[PDB]
Amino acid sequence: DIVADHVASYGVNLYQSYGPSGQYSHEFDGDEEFYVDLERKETVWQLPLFRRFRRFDPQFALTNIAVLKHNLNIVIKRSNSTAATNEVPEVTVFSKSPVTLGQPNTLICLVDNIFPPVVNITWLSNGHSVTEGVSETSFLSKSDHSFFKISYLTFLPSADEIYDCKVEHWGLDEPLLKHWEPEI
Amino acid sequence: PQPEQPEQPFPQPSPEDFVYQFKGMCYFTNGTERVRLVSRSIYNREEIVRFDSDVGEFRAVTLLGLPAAEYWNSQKDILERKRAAVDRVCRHNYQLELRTTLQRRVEPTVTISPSNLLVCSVTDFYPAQIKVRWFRNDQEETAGVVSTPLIRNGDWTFQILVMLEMTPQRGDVYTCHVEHPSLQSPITVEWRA
Repeated sequence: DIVADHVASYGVNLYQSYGPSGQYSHEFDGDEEFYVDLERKETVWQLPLFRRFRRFDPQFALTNIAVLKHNLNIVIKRSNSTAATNEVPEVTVFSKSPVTLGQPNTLICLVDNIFPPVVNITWLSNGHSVTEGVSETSFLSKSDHSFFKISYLTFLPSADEIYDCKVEHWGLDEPLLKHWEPEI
Repeated sequence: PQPEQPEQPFPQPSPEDFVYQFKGMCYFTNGTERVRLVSRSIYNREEIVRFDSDVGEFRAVTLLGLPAAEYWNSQKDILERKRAAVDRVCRHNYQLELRTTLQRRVEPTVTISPSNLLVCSVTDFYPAQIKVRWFRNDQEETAGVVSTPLIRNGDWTFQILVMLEMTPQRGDVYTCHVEHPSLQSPITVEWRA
């Protein structure tokens, strides 16, 4: 319910027991600027624009995240181990641009209302999984404290090939298939 | 003057998962003329503690967050810091912001194609602020115009689709009119029946 011209999270910090896994990123106007790799200890920028005059100390992330571990465990005890409630995810697939049979494009699969931040978004060409030409965003924050993740698949539209966003997440009984075709 | 800054959390003393989040929001209006820093500690989905700079101290929000706050508010040096993170962390990154993100423009690319329905497709643009208009013979149509919500691609680019209803006939010329900051002058695309 807050009005502003631009909203940034100079600190999306996320730590959770399952794993344990965490994430650190900075978002600006609803877009991911970078994420910090928590093993390779490195800032991973999402636009080469930022890799021009700007860096960020990946150590700061690891310090932040190590604290979250500290503070999490404390609140687990304090809460009498109230576990997260597995919500149910909203899934779409659309193209990045108008589709012309024969001319290259990208499928965007948008898995929304994700909680907890644990999910297996995979792609499917004619029902055999594709792993090459894929790439996803990190977890993107939203103001009711769920998340969204977006996976991408570069493809050549042809009246021959048909695609499915297989999304695995505990909120669901079985893995969701959103399915997509070109029009012939 | 070189790197971005962030906000710093604090030490407070079907598989199951426990999640903790910390979001350091900044909130901008009129450039750097109105800036609000919030600081949200979150257990699963429950926001439990918060430092909102329009307030000047920590506050719990669920019972759970109370010890966390009580403690921090006592610690004089933390406030000291957290009070000035709206100048240390928010205004800073907006300056580095003004010089990158907030200068990057991307010209949308307009395409008209059949359903009788008719879809003007505005693909790949940034910033978010766009205005699309249909026209039936140099004459604004609004009653037929039905849009999708704005589509965030999350590769720093947006799209929108903007449909128009038209019972067709010969002669009739339909035109999609798109204005957007990337542009010196508006784009128009016509479709001939």
